[PDB]
Amino acid sequence: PQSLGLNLIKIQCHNEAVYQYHVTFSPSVECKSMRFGMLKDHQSVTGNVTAFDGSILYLPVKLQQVVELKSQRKTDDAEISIKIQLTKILEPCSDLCIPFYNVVFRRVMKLLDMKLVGRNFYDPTSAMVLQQHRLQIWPGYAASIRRTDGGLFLLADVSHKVIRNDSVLDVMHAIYQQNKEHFQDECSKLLVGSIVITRYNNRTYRIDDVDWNKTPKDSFVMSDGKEITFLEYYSKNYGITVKEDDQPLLIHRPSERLLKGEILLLPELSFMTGIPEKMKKDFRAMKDLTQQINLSPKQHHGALECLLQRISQNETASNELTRWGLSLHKDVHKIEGRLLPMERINLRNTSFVTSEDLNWVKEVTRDASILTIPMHFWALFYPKRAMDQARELVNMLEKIAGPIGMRISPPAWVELKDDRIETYIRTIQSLLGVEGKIQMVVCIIMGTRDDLYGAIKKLCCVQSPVPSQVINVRTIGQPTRLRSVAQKILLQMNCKLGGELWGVDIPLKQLMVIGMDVYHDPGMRSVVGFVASINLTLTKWYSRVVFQIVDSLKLCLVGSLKKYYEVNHCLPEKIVVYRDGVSDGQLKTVANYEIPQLQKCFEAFDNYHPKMVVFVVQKKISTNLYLAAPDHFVTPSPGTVVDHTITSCEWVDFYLLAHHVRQGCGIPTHYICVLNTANLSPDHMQRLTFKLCHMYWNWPGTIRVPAPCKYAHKLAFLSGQILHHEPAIQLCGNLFFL
RNA sequence: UUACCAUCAACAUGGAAACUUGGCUC
RNA sequence: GAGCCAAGUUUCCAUGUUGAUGGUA
Ligand SMILES: [Mn+2]
Repeated sequence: PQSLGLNLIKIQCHNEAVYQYHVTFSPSVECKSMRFGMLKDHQSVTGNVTAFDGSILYLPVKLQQVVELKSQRKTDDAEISIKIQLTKILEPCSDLCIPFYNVVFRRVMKLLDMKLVGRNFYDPTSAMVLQQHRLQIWPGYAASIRRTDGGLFLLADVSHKVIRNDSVLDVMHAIYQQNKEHFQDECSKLLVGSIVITRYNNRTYRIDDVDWNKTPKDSFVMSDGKEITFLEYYSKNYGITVKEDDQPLLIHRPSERLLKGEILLLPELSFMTGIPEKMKKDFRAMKDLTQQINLSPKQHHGALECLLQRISQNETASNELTRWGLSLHKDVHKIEGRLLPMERINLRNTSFVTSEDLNWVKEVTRDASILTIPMHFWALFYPKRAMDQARELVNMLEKIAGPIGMRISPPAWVELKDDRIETYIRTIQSLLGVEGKIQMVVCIIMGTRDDLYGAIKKLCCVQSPVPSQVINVRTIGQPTRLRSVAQKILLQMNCKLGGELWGVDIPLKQLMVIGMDVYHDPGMRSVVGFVASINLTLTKWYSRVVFQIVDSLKLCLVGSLKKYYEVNHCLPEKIVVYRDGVSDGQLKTVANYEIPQLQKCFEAFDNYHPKMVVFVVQKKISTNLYLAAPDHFVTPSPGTVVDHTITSCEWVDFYLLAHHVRQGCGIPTHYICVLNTANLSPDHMQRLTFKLCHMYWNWPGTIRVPAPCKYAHKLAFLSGQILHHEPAIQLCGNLFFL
């Protein structure tokens, strides 16, 4: 196993006797802080300890059903009436009590002089300020109380908040200091697209438009029905005095249709959130940023321990915790994971087991691949700017062709007179028109060019179906960084040409491993990519996408079963399904609706009635793991499984760290088995997941997700932004999308 | 677009609970 | 009074994607 530390962060044991009230303010105050001040002033009637969210409140004592209080606003001496209802009891301290738990612990963070930014709390006393880009990088913790199989935990990981130490108003002031002619247009271009955050209610808004005619001295109407000015609004509610009465106003017109009336924002107390573009190019600034932000497991655990010491040091936060019956542990939680054995990577004439690094970038380019096709009559499309460089590749391509036992002829020498996209398209079309037996088509470009990749995959997956390869000069012009890159280039070449690269021994007989990916960037239509194994060694993968109603994946399953029929000759046995991640709260929509809708598609086939295991694969995980080495906390070894205590209560799931981590702490991947009709054991199912983590052929090593999952992700990525079309059926038997 | 991995920044979606609004039904 | 549906607000979150900067081959 692995004696890791941390896992889900320390146990936070709680208490009972909560009561849920809905405080109505007449007139309604729109400020959380001043409403909290009124309900702390009224502690004679509402009791010593209150948990207030802004509109919904929690007390440890049962009041009466209707409570009317006469409070005074601390700004204009406005006599307002507080209307305390009595809604819920919340006796058993179930999942219903979790938002109240997060409310009291968020105030526990708040009165430690930690600012609330986004969903997290950050410490300004730990300031790391860069005056070169006038910003502060000040750290904090992303705290949230959750419930898992081990019980009630508080998850907090080290989040660093990039606060530009200059308001949005100060940003336009600085721009006006720089440019005083076209200040408005460039300020609008900078602000639109990246958000601002209002710090009086920590709320983030996208700058849809900026109104320079609108002024805070002008008056607007609330949703309640009162005509008030912005100086008056902020002064009576939030207590903010507007310094400069000539600001613009930021409008955040929301998405779809009151809801979509408008939202108006003041630049004075809204701040920028993003990394400056001047900071990105600066090598020393980014060196400081990624030396102080990618914390080691030692530094991450030390920051969490410093948070624990700060909480135990301040008497007010601890007093709040015990007066609400909460308690934080002395240190973080300690359980043990499990290290899976390394899997033997198989080639033609030999196979090798792997060491702790789980990388085979040098163990591959000594032995021949299991099936490489006789690569002949291929072409190389290059421009003259990479001329000599490109010639070198061809030479070392032969110097790699021998080691991996793959026969390569001198290709076509095709020139690209210009780097235009349609020039590439027409020269590949001319090459395919002249000779119809061209196997592979490879182009070379300058810089990250997404539209060239789009049209190359357009032509080589839709119009004229041929395997293709795209090469960039950002890396290929490096002398010492060339051999290990050309190795992976030739491996991808053999992969997309239909030749089977390295395999892993799959211990399950006659299975159809399926991965799907629902790609929806907004714009473009949502597309489900679908990759299904059609062999016993799982080396060739059938592919198909659909365009969406998401339950109707149409003929994907029956086409996969038809090609498995045509290849394996009337012996289908098993189906293993790997779906993309969905919010918890979309697991039932996946579980009890979509799967016993696609399981009825098997009736189209002649009385099959198969087995089926459906996963939900969740990748972005804010839970961190550190190995508790006898000196300190180090990076966990690849192949680590946490199948308990940090997983969901309702379902069967596990977290797998299946990759080499050199920077910071790794992200384990969450796999939730929503269907297990084939009666897979957890050990066999996660070993199959790790086996497919080995199976990804575009990286000579293991990855965090299974190979069909990343195959479907690349395929749906293609059909979303790179194709906008179903791929041609000729290439669907190959891994053309790598 | 040779890849993989970290960490920041950001959007969209969904769940749950209160309140409000509008509809049907005892 | 009372059950259900739809939408919005406020709290809590959850997941996916995007861009960026690094590390390594
Ligand atoms: Mn995906």
